[PDB]
Amino acid sequence: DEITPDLWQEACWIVISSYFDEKGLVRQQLDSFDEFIQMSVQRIVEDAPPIDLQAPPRYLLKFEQIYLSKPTHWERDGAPSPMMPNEARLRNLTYSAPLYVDITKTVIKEGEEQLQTQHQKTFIGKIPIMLRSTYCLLNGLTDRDLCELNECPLDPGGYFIINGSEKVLIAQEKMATNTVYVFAKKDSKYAYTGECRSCLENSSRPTSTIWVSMLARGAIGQRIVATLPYIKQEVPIIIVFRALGFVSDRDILEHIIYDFEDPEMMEMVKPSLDEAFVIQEQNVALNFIGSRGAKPGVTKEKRIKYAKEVLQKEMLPHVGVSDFCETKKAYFLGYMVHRLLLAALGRRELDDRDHYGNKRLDLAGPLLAFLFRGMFKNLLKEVRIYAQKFIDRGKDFNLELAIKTRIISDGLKYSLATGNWGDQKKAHQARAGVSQVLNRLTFASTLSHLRRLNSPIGRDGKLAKPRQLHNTLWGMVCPAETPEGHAVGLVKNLALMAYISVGSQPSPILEFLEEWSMENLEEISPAAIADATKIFVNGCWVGIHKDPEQLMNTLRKLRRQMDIIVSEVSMIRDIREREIRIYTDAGRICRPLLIVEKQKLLLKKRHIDQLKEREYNNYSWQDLVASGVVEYIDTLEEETVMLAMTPDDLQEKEVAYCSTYTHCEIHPSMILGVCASIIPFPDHNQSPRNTYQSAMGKQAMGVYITNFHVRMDTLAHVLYYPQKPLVTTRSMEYLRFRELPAGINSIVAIASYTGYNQEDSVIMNRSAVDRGFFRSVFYRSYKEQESKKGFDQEEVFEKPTRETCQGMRHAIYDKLDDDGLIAPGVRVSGDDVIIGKTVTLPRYTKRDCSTFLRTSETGIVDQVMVTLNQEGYKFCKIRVRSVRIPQIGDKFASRHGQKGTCGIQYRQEDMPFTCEGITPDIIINPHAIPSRMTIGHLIECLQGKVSANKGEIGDATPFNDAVNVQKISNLLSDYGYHLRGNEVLYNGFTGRKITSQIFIGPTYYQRLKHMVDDKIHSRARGPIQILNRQPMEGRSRDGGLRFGEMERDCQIAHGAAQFLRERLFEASDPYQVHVCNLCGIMAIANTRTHTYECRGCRNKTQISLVRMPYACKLLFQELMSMSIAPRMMSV
Amino acid sequence: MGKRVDFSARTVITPDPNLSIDQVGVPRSIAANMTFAEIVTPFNIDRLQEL
Amino acid sequence: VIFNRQPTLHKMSMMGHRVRILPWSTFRLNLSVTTPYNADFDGDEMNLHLPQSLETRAEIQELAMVPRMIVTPQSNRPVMGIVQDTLTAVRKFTKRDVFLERGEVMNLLMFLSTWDGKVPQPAILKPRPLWTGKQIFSLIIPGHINCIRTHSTHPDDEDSGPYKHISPGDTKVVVENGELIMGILCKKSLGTSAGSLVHISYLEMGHDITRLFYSNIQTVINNWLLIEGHTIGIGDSIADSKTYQDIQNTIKKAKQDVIEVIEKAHNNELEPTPGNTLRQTFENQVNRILNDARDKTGSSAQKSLSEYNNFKSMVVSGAKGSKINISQVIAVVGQQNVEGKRIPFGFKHRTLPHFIKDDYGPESRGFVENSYLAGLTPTEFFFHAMGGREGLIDTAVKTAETGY
Amino acid sequence: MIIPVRCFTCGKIVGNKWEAYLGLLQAEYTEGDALDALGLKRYCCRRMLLAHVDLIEKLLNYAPLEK
Amino acid sequence: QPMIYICGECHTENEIKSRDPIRCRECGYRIMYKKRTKRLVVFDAR
Amino acid sequence: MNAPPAFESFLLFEGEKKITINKDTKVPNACLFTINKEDHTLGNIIKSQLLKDPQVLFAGYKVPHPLEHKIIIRVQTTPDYSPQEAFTNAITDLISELSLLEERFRVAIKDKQEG
Amino acid sequence: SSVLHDEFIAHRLGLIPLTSDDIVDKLQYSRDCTCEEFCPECSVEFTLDVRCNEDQTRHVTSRDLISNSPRVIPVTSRNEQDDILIVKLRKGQELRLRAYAKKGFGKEHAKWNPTAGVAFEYDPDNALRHTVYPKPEEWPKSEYSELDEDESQAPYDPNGKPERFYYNVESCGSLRPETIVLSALSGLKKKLSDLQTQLSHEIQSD
Ligand SMILES: [Mg+2]
Ligand SMILES: [Zn+2]
Ligand SMILES: [Zn+2]
Ligand SMILES: [Zn+2]
Ligand SMILES: [Zn+2]
Repeated sequence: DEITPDLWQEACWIVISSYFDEKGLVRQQLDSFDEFIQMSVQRIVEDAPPIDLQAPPRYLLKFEQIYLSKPTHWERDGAPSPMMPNEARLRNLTYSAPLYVDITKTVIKEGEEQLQTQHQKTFIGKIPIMLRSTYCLLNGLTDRDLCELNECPLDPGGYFIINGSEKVLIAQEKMATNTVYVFAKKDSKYAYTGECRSCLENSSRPTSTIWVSMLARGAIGQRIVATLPYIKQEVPIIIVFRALGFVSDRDILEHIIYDFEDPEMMEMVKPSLDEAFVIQEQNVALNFIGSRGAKPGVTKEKRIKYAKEVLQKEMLPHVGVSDFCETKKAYFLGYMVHRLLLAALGRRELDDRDHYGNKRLDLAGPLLAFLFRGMFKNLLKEVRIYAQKFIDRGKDFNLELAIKTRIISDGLKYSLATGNWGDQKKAHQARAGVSQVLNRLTFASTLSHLRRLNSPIGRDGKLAKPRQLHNTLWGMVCPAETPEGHAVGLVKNLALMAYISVGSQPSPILEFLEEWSMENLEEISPAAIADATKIFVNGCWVGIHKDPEQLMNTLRKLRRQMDIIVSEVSMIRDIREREIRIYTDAGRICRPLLIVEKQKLLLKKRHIDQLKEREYNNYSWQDLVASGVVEYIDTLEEETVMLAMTPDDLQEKEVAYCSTYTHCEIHPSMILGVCASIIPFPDHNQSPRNTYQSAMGKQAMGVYITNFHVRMDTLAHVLYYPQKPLVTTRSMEYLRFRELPAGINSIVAIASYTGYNQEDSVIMNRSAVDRGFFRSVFYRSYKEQESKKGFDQEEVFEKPTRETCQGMRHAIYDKLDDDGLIAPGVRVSGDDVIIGKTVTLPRYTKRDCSTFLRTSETGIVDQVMVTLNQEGYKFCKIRVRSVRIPQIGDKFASRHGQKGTCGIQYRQEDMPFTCEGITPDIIINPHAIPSRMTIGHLIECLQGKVSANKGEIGDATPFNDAVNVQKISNLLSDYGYHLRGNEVLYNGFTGRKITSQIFIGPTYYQRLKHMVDDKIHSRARGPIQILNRQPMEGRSRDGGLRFGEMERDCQIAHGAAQFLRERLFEASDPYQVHVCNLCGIMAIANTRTHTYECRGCRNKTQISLVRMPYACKLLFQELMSMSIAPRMMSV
Repeated sequence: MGKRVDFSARTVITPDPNLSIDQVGVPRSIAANMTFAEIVTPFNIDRLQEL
Repeated sequence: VIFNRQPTLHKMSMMGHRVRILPWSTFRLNLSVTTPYNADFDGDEMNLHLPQSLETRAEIQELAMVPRMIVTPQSNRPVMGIVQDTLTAVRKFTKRDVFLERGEVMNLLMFLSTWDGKVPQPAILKPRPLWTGKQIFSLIIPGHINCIRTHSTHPDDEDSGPYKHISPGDTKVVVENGELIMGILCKKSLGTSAGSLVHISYLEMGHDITRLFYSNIQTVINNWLLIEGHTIGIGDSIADSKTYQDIQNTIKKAKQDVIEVIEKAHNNELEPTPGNTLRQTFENQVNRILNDARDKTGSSAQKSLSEYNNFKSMVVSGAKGSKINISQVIAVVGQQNVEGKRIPFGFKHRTLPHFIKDDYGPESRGFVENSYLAGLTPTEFFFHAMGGREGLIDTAVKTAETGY
Repeated sequence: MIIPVRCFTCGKIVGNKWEAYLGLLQAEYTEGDALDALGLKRYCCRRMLLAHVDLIEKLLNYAPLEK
Repeated sequence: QPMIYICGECHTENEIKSRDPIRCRECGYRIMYKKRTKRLVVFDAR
Repeated sequence: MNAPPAFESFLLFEGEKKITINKDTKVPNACLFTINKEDHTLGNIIKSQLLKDPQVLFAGYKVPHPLEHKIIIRVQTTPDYSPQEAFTNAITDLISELSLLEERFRVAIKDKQEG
Repeated sequence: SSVLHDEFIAHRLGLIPLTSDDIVDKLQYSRDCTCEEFCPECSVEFTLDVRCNEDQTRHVTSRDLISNSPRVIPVTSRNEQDDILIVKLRKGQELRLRAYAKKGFGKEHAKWNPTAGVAFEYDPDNALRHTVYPKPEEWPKSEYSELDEDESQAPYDPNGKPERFYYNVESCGSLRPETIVLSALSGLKKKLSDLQTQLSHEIQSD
């Protein structure tokens, strides 16, 4: 029955494999989008108010149902056809499906003359579709079906195709809503502040933040204030309580202080009462609120109405926005004050801003919902204006012409295309970085980009606290994978078994709590709240309970049986403070864990047995979760959980550590993400090395996707001979690194050989490189289109001619065909022409606008595709193919942060060799190891020697006590090798033995995208910028290198004044001006007629020539634009 | 204070134990792109005509 | 040309070089001139500027050329020295038991630019002619400079007792009349510190002679290292069973000591020291115990090393690494700190959900009692990732303020 | 994508051994014994056969451009 | 002169002249590919 | 972009001499032989054969740059001898050694195939 | 029409070994041939023409490389070891090419390297101490060692020189191993002979 330790390493990984058979790696994206389409769009459409318009006749126009068909495309003839994602990629279409809404317009004029007209399936917009979602044509297709459609079966999906560009929505971090968080700002007028970003269940407005603060000590005592929304002045809490109908001080403290035996709380609230005694009735308090507001009505009536509306709608919407909810709002605001007092009295800890239990991940669904709310509101507005301008004339109108569908369509398309998350007009208030271009450089880069999280703290911020790896990231975020540049700690990555909750309605839970012995908050007396336990659901205090323990037992049993409580519902019992917080909302990152009985796992051997035959008896992960054996625990419920790292922790020990565990890790290696799960032995490296590899696995070459032959990507690198690593971890089985690997096993020798590998460099074998070692192919796609925008000027693909075309370069166009397009198989060098495009003029009647190769490439045309774009003019894509043979300067890396460029390449006779004539493919310098402490590199090399000599694949899973260095060495000594991986090598040049026995063996190396040929650049009098006549910027522009301020300072320190003048004047922008010797302002010179005159001074004899930079002339002219007179006085 | 300049080049750096400390190993393509305006004299008339 | 690397921090980040046209498409640099540029070959790119007039060319040739840039005015010492392979190899080469044969000596003399063509009389004539590494470095050393240094492993109680001028360990470098009379050369003798051989060469001999000195050390020593070889592998990370038992006993005793301090604090048997609160005093005691454990285990690992250990070779020469790195690879990685304190209670009174509440023990708060060869446990792995994230954040955040 | 022709290290021909290697593996050989049967004694050639991923078999799941 | 293209879906060799919408005559598919040139490209097997 | 053709390691450029002899002025009876388009294969054997001559006082070689394709062999002999004569005799001796080795390998192969 | 681009196929064809035993001495380098781009005196013509019409995958192997010269053929195609795989083809895919094979050696490209490993060793017992084992007991014995198992390495020989070099020359297939050794000795001897000829011209010209 029990899984014994000897079977555990199989059982756990069997369980893990079942998880990845059920979910995958992009499950969060697909589930978010599915919830958005199934629920969020319908909720948004129904939550909009019916637009009642009347001059008389009236019309309501109620939207009642939505229909999202499959993705289709409409040609110029208008025939709807099912559009495949690959066709969208090739034709630069948007993989979107039409959204139709049912509309009901009832005519009501007078005399009960009512009649309803329903417009079924009114086309309301087009919604882009996430690939492999339920509403994707690739849904449920087999691998054969996907291959029939020219799709990769290993492609995870989880992205959109907008204008042929694959866009991926990055999950955005945000502070959780409807939760009270008591912080303390050191530099502020308030000692303590308790904030609550409140938002109603079905979002319709932004988060309304309410603060309840305490004024810092230094009138008599500490005063509690409340910064309500839409009010620009602090308001005493007692005033707010009275404005809600609680005038008696006893009632207010009944709502705030639940234990009247506690004078500390009492004296700390007393200043607030003493400050609010002149105001003693609800109307006066409402008038005070309205007066403190930023729109103080001259008459107290409208002041009181405004205060009523604010306290009913903007104050704590999550508690309830309807009327008669003042009791719930009073209880909740009293809870906020109670929490603030507990913090000020030291009875509760301040809340941690960085705790991921306090955060939420805004995924594709809830982000598209924000867009859709804004866009549907704008659409209903436009419909209101259109219908109003017609009914004002007293006649009917056609809603089909009122609905301008471009709002929703173009809005979603623009937002996903650019990443600016918001309305196109508010292009600066909008937050960019959402919806990035999917990284297709290697399969690991694609997976990681699809599992990418973002902390929008702002890269400019230099506070390290949000960048720090918090304790609560354990199991939810990769500890290693993070960019090492300016976004350290802000851009994160999901751990492998991390699941972001999609969201759920609290209705069944609340109903069960009602049927259960919970007492509502309006029905109780406050005297009961002392000993009772509060119950919050999605932040709303809904009631109280008397035995929280057996309530938690009941709820956990219900969630483990897949009863009314769904698996993703978090249920935290804080014991010391008697809250029970239940969460069903979306964005809660959680992970699966094995539940533990008294001191035993519930995962018995029968579950492993049924999981082994997963493909026959359809016993899956969901059956494991439904059995009550596995549980999803979120960051906030982990605080109440006692984990076992392994079932070995559940053994009874000579001194028991815990003996009351509640859960167990499925495997600790699941704390790593996609790119860190490729590192072998990451627990033997320094952690920065693991981070650098997690970044560098994403630039590694491989086969980024199986269907690369049909993709017209702008840039693509494919390795000739990718190999799976000889030394692998058990997590790559689910990353599909074995099916799409990104490196080669290289016989690497760590040695000092000729000095060409010093300081992070490598010596490669020229003979191996000749045999296809780390050879790659680079595919570059050029796009072009001939626009017939108007009869004024039209472009067209056609072989240009020297007699008709004007802007025709001296390059030869013979490689083009009469259609103007080069043919596949044609070898093209730099500056060559691949598309001959000519544009009609207003060298006559047509000008050359041909597409050249990006300079200095020298490839062969791989293929040419011709089609029609969305509007329907001819559209061409040409993929050119360039074989990249590794060379000096190309960057290579192992899986341990050990990067370096090729210093030199030696032939096989020049490389050092073992007694059996094995030469290293790569030689790396021993000095790269000691400071870096990448012992995982050495253990991987030794394990790889054992694996190659044994005919197996080494197990480098991080935390594995069945694999240590002594075992690997003992294994290697059985194959006739030195047990530590050393060998006697001979000098290739002289054949003499090397005195020091070299450490050599197979290690998995990666070829990175950074090849020297894509970086080398030179300039000598090339093109210049228009504004300031200085060299351009970039290799692509044939630009010059920037001689910056620091270079100026260095050369000033050198004392090299002529070199400094050459760099900053003569090699950048030499220029001449003519200055009036009297006024010092630039004069008018006419060198052809030799007439120089200053219009200002009315002189034409006292002019002087001045040699100045063009940028300085431009500066002085831009100062004269500002009415400044910079007078260059030559005397 | 800082600006783009002509007669500049940039590429990846690489070790070379066989250069002196004051030498830099330059590719032939960078050197073929970059030029130095040498004044003609009877001392260099022949060499510069050769070039 | 002027050769530059960004960020251009000081005047040595832009130096004058003479162009050497070579086949492939990278900028090839000498390895001594990498420290001034702060340049390594992990994909770094550098900028070449070509002066376009005889006046600017003369300016760079007389002011900014690299040999004129050997000594920096910042700290009146060399800015470039001998570096990784050449430094490990010159340390191995100038050991007392390095004997070169006639053919090997001629091979090395082929790579001396400043060689008068006279083979020196071998240090050993019979039974077989053998030159020593010091005897060839004496040919590399220029002029008649005189220099006294001490190898990094020089015992501090040797200059007092006898054998001061005849060192048993071949420490106490002595160069006289441009001959390495004795001593093992290392970072202290050929690095960028003040009073080293490269500095004294630049001060006594010109910048040209010093340029040749750098080049000759590199060429001769690299071509000898082709014979000697240098490596590193698992065998250098391993220690004997006695060392492992000593380290584990040290760690066990340290954890029992921390348990005793915890028990004292729990029983109110701990009184605070002046200038600190009780929490801070307890933290000081625990951190002192664990630092003592780390240092003792590191000393155990260091003494366990053989003379053939390649970690010890690179640390001794000063080419790369430190004794703390050896301790972390062999003995114990040690305490992980976030903001100068142990791992914070990021959960509620816990560092991770795997620990009990209010657990101030060493493993709970981020003491990695394993080495990198042993491998970190999952909690040690996460805490080490936290500590390393602190360094990454520091490196990425200090740059803007320091540049401003 | 396809089995290399030569071993990158020594230059031994491995191109003619992939199909035989697979046939030995379905014959219930261990990978080590299979590599021994094909005569791959240096761990470089064993690396070549043992770490190869036959991606061409997946690229042949797509219909060609011309019928 | 003919510029025969191949269909991305039906793989049909069909001739299309300039100023003609890009449509396969056999199945109407909108994406076409050019055929391999007849020019003689040489490879050093290296 | 900057890859030299692989034949440039073996093939002489037009007007480029296979071998050049330059008198070494530092010491008497010394010469520098700059041999183009050769490498350690001939340099090592020529040097080691020259070391077998008791009239040779110095024999060394170097490849000044691996990316370049020449070697320099420095030979110093006793005053009654010549470095050119020493180099010639070294090549003659290597040729005779290789001829003998080839004939003996042919004989050994014949014995092995026969019995 | 195969899934491997043209340079992939070309590179792959270059690495197929061709029987070179008696023909390599007769053929000339195209540098030395007085013909045009090609001729039968300096080159060998190969043709390959395969089309997958059947439903099973067609293995285009080295057996499909048809030569004009019967003496120079792919080694695997010589009259066991299977044929080297050039490319796998799917129904409707087709590969038709025309190759020319030339004379060269491994300095120019590893495809002209005839060896599949050259094991070279000397002093199997570390008597010259050209290696220095920190722990000589830990190292396995060479196959050419003559030491009793208690002895880890031979006693140091101060008067010793490297003699008795052991070789294991494995052939890729193009040449026989003994032909590789004989051709190596002849090539080294002709390198030295050419060097001596040029030396004599330089000495007499001075
Ligand atoms: Mg660098
Ligand atoms: Zn004027
Ligand atoms: Zn091999
Ligand atoms: Zn068609
Ligand atoms: Zn010919």
